[PDB]
Amino acid sequence: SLANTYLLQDHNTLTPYTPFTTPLNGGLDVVRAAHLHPSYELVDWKRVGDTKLVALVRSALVRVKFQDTTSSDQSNTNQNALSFDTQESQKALNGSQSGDFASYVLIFKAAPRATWVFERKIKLALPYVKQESKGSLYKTLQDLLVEQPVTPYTPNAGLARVNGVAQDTVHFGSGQESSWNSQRSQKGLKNNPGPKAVTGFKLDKGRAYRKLNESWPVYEPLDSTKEGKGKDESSWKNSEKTTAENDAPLVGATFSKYLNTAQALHQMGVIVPGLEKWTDALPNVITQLYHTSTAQLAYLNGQIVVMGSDRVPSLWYWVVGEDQESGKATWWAKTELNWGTDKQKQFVENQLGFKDDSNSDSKNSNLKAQGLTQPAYLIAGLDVVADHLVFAAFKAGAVGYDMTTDSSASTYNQALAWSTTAGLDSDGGYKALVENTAGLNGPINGLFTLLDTFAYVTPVSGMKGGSQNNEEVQTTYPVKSDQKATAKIASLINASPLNSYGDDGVTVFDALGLNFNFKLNEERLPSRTDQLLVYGIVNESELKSARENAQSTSDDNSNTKVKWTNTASHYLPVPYYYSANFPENGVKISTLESQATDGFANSLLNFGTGLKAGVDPAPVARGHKPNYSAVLLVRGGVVRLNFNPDTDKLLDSTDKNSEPISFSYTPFGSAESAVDLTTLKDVTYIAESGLWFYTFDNGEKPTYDGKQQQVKNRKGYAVITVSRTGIEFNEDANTTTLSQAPAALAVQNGIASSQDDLTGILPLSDEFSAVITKDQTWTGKVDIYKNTNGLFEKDDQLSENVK
Ligand SMILES: CC(=O)N[C@H]1[C@H]([C@H](O)[C@H](O)CO)O[C@@](O[C@H]2[C@@H](O)[C@@H](CO)O[C@@H](O[C@H]3[C@H](O)[C@@H](O)[C@H](O)O[C@@H]3CO)[C@@H]2O)(C(=O)O)C[C@@H]1O
Repeated sequence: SLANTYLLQDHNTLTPYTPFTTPLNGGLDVVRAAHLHPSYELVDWKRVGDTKLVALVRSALVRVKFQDTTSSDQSNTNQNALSFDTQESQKALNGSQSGDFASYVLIFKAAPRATWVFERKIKLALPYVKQESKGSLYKTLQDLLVEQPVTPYTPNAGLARVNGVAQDTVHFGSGQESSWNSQRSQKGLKNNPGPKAVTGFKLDKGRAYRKLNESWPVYEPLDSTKEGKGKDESSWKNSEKTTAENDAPLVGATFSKYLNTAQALHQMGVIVPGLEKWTDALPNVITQLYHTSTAQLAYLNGQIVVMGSDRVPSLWYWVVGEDQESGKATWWAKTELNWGTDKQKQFVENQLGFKDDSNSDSKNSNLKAQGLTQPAYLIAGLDVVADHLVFAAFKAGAVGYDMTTDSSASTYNQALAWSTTAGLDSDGGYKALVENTAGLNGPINGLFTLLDTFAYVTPVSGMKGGSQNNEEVQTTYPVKSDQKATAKIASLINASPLNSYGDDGVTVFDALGLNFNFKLNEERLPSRTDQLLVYGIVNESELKSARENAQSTSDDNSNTKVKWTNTASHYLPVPYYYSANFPENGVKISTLESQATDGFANSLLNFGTGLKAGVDPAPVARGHKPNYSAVLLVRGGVVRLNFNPDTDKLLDSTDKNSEPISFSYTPFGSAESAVDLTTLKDVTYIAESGLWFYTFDNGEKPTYDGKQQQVKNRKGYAVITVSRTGIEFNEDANTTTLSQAPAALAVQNGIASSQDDLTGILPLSDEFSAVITKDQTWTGKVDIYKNTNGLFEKDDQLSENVK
């Protein structure tokens, strides 16, 4: 309708367009309208109702700090260890000219014409954590290790971290490993067929792992097996920093040992000084986490949610009241989510670190010892529907590591992570497979050779062990029985959905989804830690609980969790055909080549981007509430998340063996596989047509690659139409329970170019859509496109008519 206006974004300016493909005025520069500093950048905005506009702004000059050790009581009050450092904010100002810089949620109100009047601003404060002089999350943060982010130029070998020591040498030792079977019963590994099963990966070499107050380096290794220092900050700081500088320099030099990804970091949410719109080192890891934890938002009946970036893991999220001026963040570490079953929740928790009633060490800082759940997630997106919030995220790999000073220790300088893929002898049906004991508490998977046919998963699992096939197949944490009280396992977090980075085919099969059973009814065996997708519907009362958790000043509720019961996990691997060696001795991570075109140099790690909810316009049954489902885009396919509208819960069936109806993955075609997932600038859903539109701006690609060469195909656009498929819930009268999950379908409709810069796209009608282009002076090249079922092509007559 002529009366309705479409809002298009250009940096900070929100220009309102008419269905005549013309602006109604210059637009609204949110930064200036909110009376904020020029360093502020607009990242996410949501049009609320008709008389409201909510936005998300973040300054690159923001500087955060975590105060660790050297303190006493008597004078120290209820102060937060996480606080804004104004000292470095005024120091970082030196860029061009001037004449806490915290993120803000902005509220606007509609005035006559296409104008907005500034109403109020809500401060997005740091999450609360009690300082020191089993209720202490502070210890975890004191000894926390976070990996440098994954760039679209990071190759497969860059993630490949050298395999650790087997659990037979951990519990027994070097020289007496041959007594595995004869003594595994009393050690807690009864019928365990995995002696040479790798416990994790070594941390002495590879991609840098930096603490909260330490900083991520711009240079990353091509092959983490040969080059890189990993956790060793002092080894980098003293000689390897200069090694990476001379070999990998910025444009202003062989590139054989390291890669310069400064441009790639900036185009993710990472603050890179000297490379901004308006050598040295990048800001604190805790500061980068804050700058990346403010990328997405949603508004519900007076509540504003804020979540992290889809490329950088977020350790917290905001839930702030409209009336509130401030509002501290809620941790994911204190947010208990339903993983589908009680066993599915266990797998991830029982890898976060070491926990036993024997240990009570100050250096035993791991989440499990501090009684905390999964702390990080790569938020694919969020949305609101039927007075309820809906989210989807790729669970970031949070594991443990040995902080021992004893170099002779087998687990010394290594992170503990094992393959959690269900055994080959596991019972059929989703529930029976996801609940399988295979690596619940410790390693079990690895290379098992059956005559001449090798298998990367355990052939003996559950309770089918022993002789009579009744004996339990035991599994336990890779820490020696007598070393349990003195154990100092801390917490480590990865920048990908992988728990394990160990250079082996077992971790390759978890990432690519190649673990199957030898049954005629071939079922794909699931990982319960690697390539995991979390999704769920959260209500206003569950949301309020997250706010109250953040607003708490330690006191008694320093351990208390946020209960989100309507959530579930799902094993979502990358396609195998995305990797060159498996097309449509063996191989490991480093030996895996990439043939991936979706704007990723790695054919190993998965990426979930741009989630959007939507109410199916289809006529519903006599009484029943209108059906709704949320859709997101992953590597190699479209995934639809279904929900029950009559109860505002996750859609579940009568039979537990049958795969969940709440989850559905539809793999997409050849044309849509050439689409870069990182270039997504907008996700629009049309209520009247029931179609999703994924608008990819080529300009969202960085300036230079890892080898500091100008990025090609930066000019252009590509659109993906996502439509519903299959039988829906309450499609007719007799439709009660569903056996097959209602899915979606991704197709590159026809709205695509590689020669023009995109201003945006206007959905004029169900039949016609417009394409506004940039580049030259003024900007306003309009192109009218027509469709049928979804096939798009430009109407030469109407395009020439507007122009
Ligand atoms: C993850 C892991 O470490 N798997 C092991 C497995 C498991 O230990 C086993 O499945 C359960 O205990 O054993 C593997 O060992 C076999 C392998 O070394 C082959 C090599 O040819 O030999 C087999 O032994 C045979 C062989 O004929 C002689 O060595 C022996 O005198 O008789 C045996 C037959 O009775 C080993 O069992 C396996 O691949 O199955 C090695 C894995 O690393």
